[PDB]
Amino acid sequence: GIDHTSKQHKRSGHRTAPKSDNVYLKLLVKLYTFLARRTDAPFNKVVLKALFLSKINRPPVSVSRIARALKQEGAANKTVVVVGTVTDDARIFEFPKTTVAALRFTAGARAKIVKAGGECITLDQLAVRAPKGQNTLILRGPRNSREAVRHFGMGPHKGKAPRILSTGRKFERARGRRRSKGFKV
Amino acid sequence: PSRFTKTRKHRGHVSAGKGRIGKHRKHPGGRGMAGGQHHHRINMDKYHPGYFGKVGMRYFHKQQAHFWKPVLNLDKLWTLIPEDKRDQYLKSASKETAPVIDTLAAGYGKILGKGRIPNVPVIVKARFVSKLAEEKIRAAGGVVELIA
Amino acid sequence: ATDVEARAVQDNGESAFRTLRLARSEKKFRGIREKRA
Amino acid sequence: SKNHTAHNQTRKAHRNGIKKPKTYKYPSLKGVDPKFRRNHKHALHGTAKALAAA
Amino acid sequence: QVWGSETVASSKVGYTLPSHIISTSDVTRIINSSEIQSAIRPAGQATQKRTH
Amino acid sequence: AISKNLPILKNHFRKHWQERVKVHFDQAGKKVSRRNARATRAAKIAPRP
Amino acid sequence: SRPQVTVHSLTGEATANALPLPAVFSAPIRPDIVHTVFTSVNKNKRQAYAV
RNA sequence: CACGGACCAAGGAGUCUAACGUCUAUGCGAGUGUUUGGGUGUAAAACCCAUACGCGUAAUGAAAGUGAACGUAGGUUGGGGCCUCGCAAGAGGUGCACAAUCGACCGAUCCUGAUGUCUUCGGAUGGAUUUGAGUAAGAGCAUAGCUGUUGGGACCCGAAAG
Repeated sequence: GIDHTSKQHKRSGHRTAPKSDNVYLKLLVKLYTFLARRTDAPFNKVVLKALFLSKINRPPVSVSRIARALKQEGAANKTVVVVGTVTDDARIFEFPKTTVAALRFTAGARAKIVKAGGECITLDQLAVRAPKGQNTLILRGPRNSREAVRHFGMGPHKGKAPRILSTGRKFERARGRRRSKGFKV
Repeated sequence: PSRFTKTRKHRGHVSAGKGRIGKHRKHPGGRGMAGGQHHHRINMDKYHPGYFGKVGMRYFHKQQAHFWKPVLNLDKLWTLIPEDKRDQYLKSASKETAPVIDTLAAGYGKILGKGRIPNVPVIVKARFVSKLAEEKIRAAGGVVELIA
Repeated sequence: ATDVEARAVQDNGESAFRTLRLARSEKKFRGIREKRA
Repeated sequence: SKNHTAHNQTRKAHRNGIKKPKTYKYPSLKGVDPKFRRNHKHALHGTAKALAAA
Repeated sequence: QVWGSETVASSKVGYTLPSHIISTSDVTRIINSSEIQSAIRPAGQATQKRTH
Repeated sequence: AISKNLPILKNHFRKHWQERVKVHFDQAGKKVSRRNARATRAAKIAPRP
Repeated sequence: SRPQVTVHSLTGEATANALPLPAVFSAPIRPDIVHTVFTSVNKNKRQAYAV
């Protein structure tokens, strides 16, 4: 045998295809494996790997996250690319004129964009507009803003939440939470 | 789907998944939250601190109907107007016809002050009001009129 | 019907937070006025 | 040896490696003395004010 | 008038027919376009010869 | 056994709960049996609502 | 707009008036949830059994 | 030179459920869940639906209660991608997610006590090596699956007893 430096036969921990059985998503991977292998542009490798991402790693990109991203210096005429869902927002009031490319728009977001002069295209009419990724701006949504991330790492003095079912002054406030009762963690 | 469970992959292997040295037995450690401060103590001191004690006064016969006050922020305030009408007041922005927004009929017991509203005069009817959520209304030419 | 759609503005000088704050303490010091009387 | 050996413990420590603590730029200021820490708050403020007008 | 359309809305309350993830289904017809084919490096050797 | 980082659960199944469980397979049958005994009642009282 | 389908007689000959294809016939034909929604709606007519 | 096994057939042991943790798929998306019920039916199917309610969108405090923008929702350092320049190396511009750090804002705690004052109410303002399961352009709800948890006969068989 050999003196094995590192572990043998280890899968690289990245998925190479979606877990889903969506046929209308499997055709988008048949489009972007062609692009990312036969185009030297690095935009297509990004959208290829982003189509495999699970729903937890693919958070919704609200329509204010988009409208903020065009307030960058010299980025109004870009086309925004979101490889998740694009949801509406009733907290913004003026929205610019841009074309957004996305998997799934909601009903409120698709109505808001086309009202404001923009348009909504899917990720296959983007490839005829930008095969190399001309003037795109890949936005992403917040990942650590879930419910399940407030509980990761719960130990003493960490600042994380407890996994709890019902709150109130009777549930998990007494000992270890104040110096009156015992100690304070 | 029992054909997908791991009992089906465990036929043949003695001690089906549960080890041979320490077997699978009926309740080692007690039943339930037994031993919370005797032997499972350093679980409850790390993962659920705040257990094992008594804090606060008591409320005999608490009714949750008194403590009904669902909040609303200012950034969601124009949603209470219907969408085919809410833009009409945004375009015209006329002070002699400020649109009445009733928060209580929509089901809210307080209007709070998170967010910025457009500078359109509206009048808002609400049971309870925070100091910023009136300050940002009256700066917009608005009126808070209390209700009930 | 509640208050009808889109009436006019009569902004008076007093505020609604000051009213709710004063009416609360007027409830809270109901009886100590009679002890002071 | 039914009482506290340390045999096999060095094997187990070196399987997942003995990790260095990931030194970052801008380390924390939770232990530094509060007199310096209060004035460093106002020092960075007027610096950004002067670079606002630049 | 049951499932709605783009002009007639549905007789089911709050319902619009689901929308596509991808606009067309012949992916090779969008491969063989003007914009894709004029923006790719050239092909070669479906199976390549065994050197050495 | 208190085991891992999990919620503290209240499950009130320490009594003889298997004697008293009322599964509603009747949900389909009682809807027919109330739509029957309404139209029986509606024809019994003639015109009245 | 939509493709025009042909209305057939009761005897077989194609009657002249044509019908526009509706909007449901261009809905996404996704056989991965038709599989999932079938195998939990095919369970909705079961009867209980026990010993 | 430990225990079980004379041989053969058939039977024979991690199941189901209530409530949940992580992960994954799907639907919709600041919403979501039709099915307690009503309508309908080719009849325990399917199909349609009004009010409420559940969870979520707001936290904090024992409680009375208060209740989230100084700033193109901030400053810095990293940051994929995109853009500009050059044949190109490289240089500059913008920098989503995320990771460090310094602030701001809401609540509690401690302090400061301005107009006015029912003559002690009111709590503006400015603070602090304090504090929170918080804010800072929402991310959830529902259904399904493996694995894990707790109560249940609970992987099957077994006490001396009560």
